[PDB]
Amino acid sequence: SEESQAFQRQLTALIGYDVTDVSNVHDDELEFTRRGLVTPRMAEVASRDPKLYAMHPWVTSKPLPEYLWKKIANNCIFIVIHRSTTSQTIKVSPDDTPGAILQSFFTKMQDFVLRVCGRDEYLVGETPIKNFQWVRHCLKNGEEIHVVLDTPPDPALDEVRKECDRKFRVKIRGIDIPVLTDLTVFVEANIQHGQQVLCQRRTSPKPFTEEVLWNVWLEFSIKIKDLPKGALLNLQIYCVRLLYYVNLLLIDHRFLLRRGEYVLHMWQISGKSFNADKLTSATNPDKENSMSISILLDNYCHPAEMPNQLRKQLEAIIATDPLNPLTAEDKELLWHFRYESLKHPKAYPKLFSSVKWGQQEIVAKTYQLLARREVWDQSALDVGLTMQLLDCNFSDENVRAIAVQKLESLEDDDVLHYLLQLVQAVKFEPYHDSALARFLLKRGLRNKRIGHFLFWFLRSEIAQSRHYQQRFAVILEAYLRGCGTAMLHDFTQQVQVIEMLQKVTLDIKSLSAEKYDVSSQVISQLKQKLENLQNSQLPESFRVPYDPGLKAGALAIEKCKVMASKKKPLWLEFKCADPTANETIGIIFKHGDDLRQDMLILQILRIMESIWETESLDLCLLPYGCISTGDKIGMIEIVKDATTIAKIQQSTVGNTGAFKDEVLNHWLKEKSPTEEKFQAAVERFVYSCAGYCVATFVLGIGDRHNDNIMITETGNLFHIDFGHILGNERVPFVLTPDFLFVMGTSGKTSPHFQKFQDICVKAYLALRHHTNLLIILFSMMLMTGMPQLTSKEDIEYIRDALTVGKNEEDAKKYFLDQIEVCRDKGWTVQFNWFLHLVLG
Ligand SMILES: COc1ccc(Nc2cc(-c3cnc(N)nc3)nc(N3CCOCC3)n2)cc1OC
Repeated sequence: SEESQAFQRQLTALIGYDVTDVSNVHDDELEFTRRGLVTPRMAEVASRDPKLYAMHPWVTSKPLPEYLWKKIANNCIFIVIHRSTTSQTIKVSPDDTPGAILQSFFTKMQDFVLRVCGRDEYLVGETPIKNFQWVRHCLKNGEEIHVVLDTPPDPALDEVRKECDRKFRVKIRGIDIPVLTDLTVFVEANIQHGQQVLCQRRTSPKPFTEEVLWNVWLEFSIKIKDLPKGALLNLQIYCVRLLYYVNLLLIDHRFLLRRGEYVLHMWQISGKSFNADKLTSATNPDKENSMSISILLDNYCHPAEMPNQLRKQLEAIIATDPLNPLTAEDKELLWHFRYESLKHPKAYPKLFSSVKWGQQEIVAKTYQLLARREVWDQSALDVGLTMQLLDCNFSDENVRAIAVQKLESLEDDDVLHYLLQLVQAVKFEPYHDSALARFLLKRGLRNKRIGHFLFWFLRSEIAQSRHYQQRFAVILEAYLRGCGTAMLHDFTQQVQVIEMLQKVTLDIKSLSAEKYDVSSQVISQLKQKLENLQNSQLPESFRVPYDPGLKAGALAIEKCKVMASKKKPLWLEFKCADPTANETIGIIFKHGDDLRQDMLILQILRIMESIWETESLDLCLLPYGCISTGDKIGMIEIVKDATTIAKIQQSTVGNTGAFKDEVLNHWLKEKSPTEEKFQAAVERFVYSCAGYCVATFVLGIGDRHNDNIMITETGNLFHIDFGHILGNERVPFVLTPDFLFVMGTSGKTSPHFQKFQDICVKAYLALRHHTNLLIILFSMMLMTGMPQLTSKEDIEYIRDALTVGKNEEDAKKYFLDQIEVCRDKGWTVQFNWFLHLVLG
């Protein structure tokens, strides 16, 4: 269809990849998935309520924080309402439905609805107004709720376009590389299931040349019948170091044994190791420069009491952390007692790791074992436990499915919290179509906020990842067909803006080189280049990718500028597109840093906050919006009235930092109109400082330069630029005499310092109860998100930091000890960091 191809071509530009391209595939798996996702899509599009979907209400079922309910006081809430005239305030009960409030507003005066001024947000459906996330946000900021009486959006804008017992063996013919001194080479063939190697065979070393021919049958111990679904054939070339690797599913999406001739273009590695890239079933799209290996496959297949002491033995095995390796005896015990182990959900990840997947009999029993789901099905949802089963350790679709089952109950605000990690978890899936993928698809189509972030998280991987881009493109294309024409329009104009600006970002960086800072000609060029973009192409308005609630209008070209960083990032400001708002929308465009890392780190910060909320703790973290738009390129939210802690020192002392503890406090008063807001700043600081002290310490990002820490004029302090630190005289975290001086302590105790410690302890202990969740989120992040090869060692930093197994008291002191390490060297580390900046 003429108009059907233009619609597909439209999808291609939004996706950033062409899913109609079969050039890179040795089979139909991707295409089979594109069609497979057709059903679960149209099913969700038909399920969602048009009105609620159009207004995408953002709500939470979580209990109101214990500290905030105190703010409720009289049990009355002030809510302002304006249409063109009326400023009149109406007092409503916390449990009152927005609709019932209209009936109350119709009495003082329904086809009209309540919207939030300056943003696109709607209070709608039946939920208590206390359950609306945006409302809770105003309270925490000590802000009054301002709502505009408005007409509901037309749901018609959301309409979607009409739609053998023999042993296994493989013949290695040879390898070929287009181009390159007397070296040696051999191929390694592994049969892998969930990172576990079932059988291994290597060829005989042959002289390394542009072509090497073997034609040898590599025979394996494993029988064809014993091959578990999701099993990978891992082919690896060896120089004794690994050169290239490629993967082929021995059993396809159709449950068929893979058969016939295959020529696979492999991936090249980097020598100096857990990486999600090594798992990909995708062949290298570049056939020009990539090594290839030819193989042949021909196999014909059409298809009660537990002794007290041992109980104590596995219970301890169940109780150990996710990163605790299971010994041989560990697994045998778990398995023989599996029916007992099935009563403990927390033991599942370890139990299914005790399964021998290279045996059909065992796998079958494993299914008989899953046949009784009672304990698991009825158990309270545990994310850290659920996600544990979604990682690289499990290739079995049925095992992974039970995890996806639990996720079904997360609803909306929890999905957003874990959305990023879940999207990354797709890389662990053996097949393109999967329960997890279908889960993400459905949830994205059901909610616009979840769908918006789904879009960008997928585009991020599609752009900079040649390994998973094909699978993700297929998933994104699926979503784009069900999201409606309105969103398709929003994404379109968001993508245009992003492309125009990135071009400017890179063109600006190419000048001024690495150093020498900013030329007057570089300032001018940007000013001109922007007005040239504002002239024609740039959309009159666009939705802010990291905050879809925000609609950005025309640029402020006078407010824009190039930053002093050696990476010459852009500082951009847009006028608010919504007339019901003055304050501009700040955004930073940077190249040369990998913002996928920043992205992941920031998402964990938001997760730590949620944990602290249930514990009735508000640490005032400031997880600013960050979106990776491509390779070493992306956008960053600008927190208003915020400056670096380094600039505050230079504003007083001078070029190179020397002491001056008092400077910190001096700045806070200067930026405080009234001591009332100064004492409020000190309060905001002591909490925020505590938050980032505990959070950063756990993630191992605790030790940072003075220039990577910022503070708002209102006292809120927050870290930035998490990209390099994870790969690059340590200090547990940053705690400085200048920070202490604001608390009243000098290298000695103060009322605020005691407050500080009590906060840290309560915050640090509240995380340890979640220890497993943090461990798996952390390890996953390293595997999917860290280009630098993640090892068993790096992932184990968070085990020590969280003091696993240590007494809650023993841990309480352990953290109070880390604080003591800070005062021991006050400026020592920061002074070296300042010395490290020059060299070297
Ligand atoms: C007031 O002075 C400055 C204020 C900020 C910066 N630089 C950066 C640098 C970065 C940054 C963030 N992420 C990464 N990867 N690299 C850099 N982010 C910000 N902001 C984001 C949060 O809201 C505040 C702004 N600012 C530099 C300054 O002087 C050189």
